[PDB]
Amino acid sequence: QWALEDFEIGRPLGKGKFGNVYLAREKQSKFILALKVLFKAQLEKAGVEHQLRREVEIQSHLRHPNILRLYGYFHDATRVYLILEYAPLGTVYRELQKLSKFDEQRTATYITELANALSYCHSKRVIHRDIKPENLLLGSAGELKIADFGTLDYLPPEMIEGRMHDEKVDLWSLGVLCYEFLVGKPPFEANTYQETYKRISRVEFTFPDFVTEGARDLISRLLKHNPSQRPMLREVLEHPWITANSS
Amino acid sequence: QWALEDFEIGRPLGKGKFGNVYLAREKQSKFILALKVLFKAQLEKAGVEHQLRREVEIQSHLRHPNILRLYGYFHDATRVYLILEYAPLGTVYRELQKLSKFDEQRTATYITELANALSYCHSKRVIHRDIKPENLLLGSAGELKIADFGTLDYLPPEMIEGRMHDEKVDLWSLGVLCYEFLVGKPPFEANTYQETYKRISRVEFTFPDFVTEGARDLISRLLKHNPSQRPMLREVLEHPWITANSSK
Amino acid sequence: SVPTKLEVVAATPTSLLISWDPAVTVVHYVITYGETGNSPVQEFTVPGSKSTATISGLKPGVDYTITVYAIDFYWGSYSPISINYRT
Amino acid sequence: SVTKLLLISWDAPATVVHYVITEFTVPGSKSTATISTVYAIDFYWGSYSPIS
Ligand SMILES: Nc1ncnc2c1ncn2[C@@H]1O[C@H](COP(=O)(O)OP(=O)(O)CP(=O)(O)O)[C@@H](O)[C@H]1O
Ligand SMILES: Nc1ncnc2c1ncn2[C@@H]1O[C@H](COP(=O)(O)OP(=O)(O)CP(=O)(O)O)[C@@H](O)[C@H]1O
Repeated sequence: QWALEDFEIGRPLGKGKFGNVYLAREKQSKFILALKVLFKAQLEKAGVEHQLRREVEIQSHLRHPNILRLYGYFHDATRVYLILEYAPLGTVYRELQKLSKFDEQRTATYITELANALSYCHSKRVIHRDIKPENLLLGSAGELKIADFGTLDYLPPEMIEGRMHDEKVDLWSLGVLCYEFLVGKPPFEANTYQETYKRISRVEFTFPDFVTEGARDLISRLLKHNPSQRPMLREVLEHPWITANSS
Repeated sequence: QWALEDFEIGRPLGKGKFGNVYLAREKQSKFILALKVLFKAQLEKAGVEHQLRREVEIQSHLRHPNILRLYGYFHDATRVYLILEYAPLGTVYRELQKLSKFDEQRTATYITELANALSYCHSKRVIHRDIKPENLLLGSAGELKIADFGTLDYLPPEMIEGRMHDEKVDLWSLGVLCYEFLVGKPPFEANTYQETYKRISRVEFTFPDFVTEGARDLISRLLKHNPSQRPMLREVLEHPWITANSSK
Repeated sequence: SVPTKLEVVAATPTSLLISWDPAVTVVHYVITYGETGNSPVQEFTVPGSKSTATISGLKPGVDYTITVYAIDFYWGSYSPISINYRT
Repeated sequence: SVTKLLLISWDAPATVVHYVITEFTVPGSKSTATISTVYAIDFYWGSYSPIS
């Protein structure tokens, strides 16, 4: 039974539209934590209060070193508080903006940590994990941490068209992430929402010259329209380009 | 392809969460249409602009007599406009509240109309459409019109638990509406989230004393935890209770 | 803490009429009432669409304690707010 | 019709992804167009009404 008085606030780590989050420390134990605040009014106008409460219970049955922990929650008259694990090194999105692209060693390591967490999620019957760069947090040792609490460029055609989908969705997003890490932008990015929508349905993307032959093979196997033709998560971890560059 | 000067905006037909829907008569063909005037500032503040724009793309390709048509859209510097098919008799939620419950032949006809629309959606592999009574409009001849743009009572157990799902989720929502049409409330309505989560996951619902055996047999077959045990859409149309009260 | 306000409106030799202020939809309010300081506290609920309730069956010359707390549909109950009224 | 109508400026508040000119294309961050009918392009809802 947590409350606001049990935490000592710190500097704000971020401030978006739906909410914000500060550094927090439990007063009794002085343990460093993160307190994400969400407004009930904003989540009620967009219908996210349904899926926010659903993901709060979902992520309590999941334990993985590459998935951000949720230790509890509490609320008041106008805000919703989530006690999260502190990620000191920020987001992959912000880090991608500062360096444009990642090397093959860091990219393959990110894919391995992502595929491992998704394999644990699929084993626990968890389906869709939004692995946007904004939702990928970095631990103290630089390890990736999924924090699922815009998204157009990362969803397969079966999701943007309102069709059925399964665990093969994460395989498409891995290929989009692997492309963005090495190139610097999502493969289907365009100026119009209509153009980016059609480019996803047609799988309209090209490889730049500097992309190695091993990276092109992995991305081409993942970015497939038919979900049944995409590989399985353990096939990604056994890929020669992954095992040669990951850690 | 469209602009504000192509229509003659008339009286409002009801306020929306982000704007207002008005009666619009085109300037050229003089066709009566529905114009949803959604404000950008509230679509950008709530974070639903991409959600509506995505559903606009999906709805623009589904042409069925029981689905409200999206003919096109346009926008200004601070509002978004949507050319919708005119539904004169309002929404089912309003008439479900004007009365308490529906007929047996009105419920079966509505279920038959819904099962036909979802058969057209499943043929294009398009699954999971918000068919709640608030999203159900009435045509000129009382026909059901599916419109798209709390909501936990209509979700199957595989969705509230956070698992993968197929086309059987619309078979679950079909049984929830059939119960609400005959009773007046969803079969898993509760006063809390955990109480609603427990009622849906464990399939805890009861039929009142005025529910026909043929009606409760169809609802019991559709409201099953295992999605593979849910019937086919053609089995719902070929149901004895459906074929004895429908008008298709 | 919501309900941020509370008061006894009408009152009666063996009855009470309480009222409260929320800017957020609530499922219902859990109303419980007991004498300050010795007996099990009686409990009852009032729908979240109502802003007042009636407590009857009390006893004159007794200082009661009326605590009210709302319940969020998704996040549970709020912090209670206490009040005193001597019959 | 997105408003203000060879160096031609617009000063359109809007935002705008880019401006195509009847064919060239200027970035949306710029409020002028140096040429040597304008369509304002929004990201989600596409082009605005032309002018003009
Ligand atoms: N455990 C955590 N540890 C460290 N930082 C965290 C964190 N959780 C969230 N953040 C920080 O705040 C940001 C994530 O929260 P945020 O509210 O911004 O995302 P969001 O999903 O709500 C959409 P938006 O980014 O537009 O606000 C991150 O950029 C991060 O810096
Ligand atoms: N084609 C259409 N034809 C006739 N009336 C329509 C209509 N579309 C919407 N409306 C009417 O005007 C109102 C507009 O509300 P809107 O379409 O935004 O639904 P919503 O998703 O916001 C939930 P609610 O309707 O309860 O506000 C509706 O309540 C309806 O009565």
